[PDB]
Order: sequence, then C-alpha cells, then structure tokens
Amino acid sequence: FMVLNPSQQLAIAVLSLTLGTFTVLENLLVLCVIRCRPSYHFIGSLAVADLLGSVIFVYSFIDFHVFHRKDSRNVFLFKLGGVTASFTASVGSLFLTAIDRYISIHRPLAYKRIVTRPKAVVAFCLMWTIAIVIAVLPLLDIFPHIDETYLMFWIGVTSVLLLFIVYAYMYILWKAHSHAVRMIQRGTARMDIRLAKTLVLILVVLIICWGPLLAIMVYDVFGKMNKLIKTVFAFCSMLCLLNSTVNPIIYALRSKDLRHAFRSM
Ligand SMILES: COC(=O)[C@@](C)(NC(=O)c1cc(C)n(-c2cccc(C(F)(F)F)c2)n1)c1cccs1
Repeated sequence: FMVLNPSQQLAIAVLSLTLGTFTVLENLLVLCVIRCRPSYHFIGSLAVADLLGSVIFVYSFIDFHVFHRKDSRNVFLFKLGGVTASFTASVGSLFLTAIDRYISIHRPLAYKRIVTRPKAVVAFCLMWTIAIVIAVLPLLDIFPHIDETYLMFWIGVTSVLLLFIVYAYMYILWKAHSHAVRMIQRGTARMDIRLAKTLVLILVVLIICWGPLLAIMVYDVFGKMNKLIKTVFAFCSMLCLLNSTVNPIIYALRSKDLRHAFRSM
C-alpha cells in the first residue's frame, strides 16, 4: 500500500532530479568514447543497462508515492517487469567483468586464446535471454500483486552471484601477493599495493548498495512486518541510483586506454 508521509514526499522529487539526471548524462558520454576490444563489451553492456533502468524507475517511483496513480493486475506488472529485468541485467554484467579478470591472473598464458570474440559476443546474449525469462515469469507487504514464494526466488539468485564477486577479487589480491615476493626481492611491495587501493573500493561500494536493501526484503519472508519499515524502504530504494552514478567512476575512469582516447577527441 502507499503510505510514507505527507511530509517526506517533497524531498525525493528534488533528490531524484540530482541523482537522476547525472546518471543519464554520464552513462551516455561513456558510450560516446567507445576503443572496442573483447573486454570492453562487458563494460558496455552495463552502461546501457543503467540508462534504461534509470528511466523506468524514475518514472514509476515518482508516480506511485508522490502524485498518486492507480493501476490493474496487468498494467502495473508490466512496469514492474522493466525494473526487475533491468536490475538483474546490471548485476549479471558485474559477474562477467569478474570472470574475465579471473582468467587473466589464474592462467595468464591463455587469455588470448580462451577468451575470444566468438565466445564474448554470445555471452551477453545468454544473460539478456535469461533475465527476460525470469522477469516475464509471473505467467501464473510492500509489493502489491506479488506472492511471498517469489521473493524467495529473486533474492536466492542475486545473493549467490554476489558470492562469486567477493571471491573473484580475493584471489587476485592473493595471487599477486605471493608473486610480489619473487620478481621484486629476488628478481632484479611494488605491484600488490597498486592493486590494493582500487580493489578495496570496488568491494565497499558494492556491500553498501546491495546489503541494506537485500536485508529489508528478507524481513518480509523471515517473519512479521510492521509500519515503520514501510517508510524506510522508500529511502533504501534510492541507493540503486547511487550504484548507477559511481559505476563510470570506478570502471571507466580507472583505466589508461579510456582516459587517453578521450583526450585526443
Ligand atoms: C512498490 O513498487 C513500486 O512502486 C516501484 C516504484 N518499484 C520499487 O519500489 C522497487 C524498488 C526496487 C529496488 N525494486 C525491485 C528491484 C528488483 C527486483 C524487485 C522484485 F520485485 F523482483 F522484488 C524489485 N522495486 C514500481 C512501480 C511500477 C514499476 S516499479
């Protein structure tokens, strides 16, 4: 149901116009400097999956709580299928840049023969054909026409794909550390300190943007609900427009190719 406040419904309209117009105007310019090599496809399909997920959401959320509107059982679930298929096509893309950066230090001899363009152009096809086959899937407390046996399906997939990202960046910081002993001290503390101040920022902008909201969404299935948790889920849902703005500050800015190609044109 739709009860937040009459008082806390006049600041989100100003907040979503400043955390909503930059994420459009940054994920567009990033796709205006792409150049294309088979690990720059995976960074491209999460700069197009965060320009669509920030228009359907900013149009539905400003419609449902501030100035009011009603719907039906087939009109409403169609707009809800455009924020469910665009928030798991922005997490499955974070699962492909952490499986591409894992077959480059674990088997560094084979990264120009395993990961080729015939297996990196079909790979993002088999995510957009599973994320719209589990978001049209309703063929059948806070989400109106949704039964509780379906919120134990979406959370149980988005959680196990965030436990292959906090393992695929804690094996690059162990393999580049034992290696750091030999080709520095014996070989001729230099290499594992330039990968320990960017690789800690990727894991502290992910656990504070998929950890509060994936906890409240468990408190429905895992027991009773109440009144004051319905008013704080409407501010714990604007974190998704915070983890759409910082993504081209961590993946596009932190490079030597995308920052020099920009400089020349
Ligand atoms: C109560 O809903 C809403 O009024 C809105 C504003 N939507 C949200 O508030 C919202 C906020 C978030 C973070 N999600 C989300 C994201 C992924 C998956 C799921 C689900 F449904 F599969 F569990 C939900 N939905 C929408 C109305 C019409 C389209 S959206």
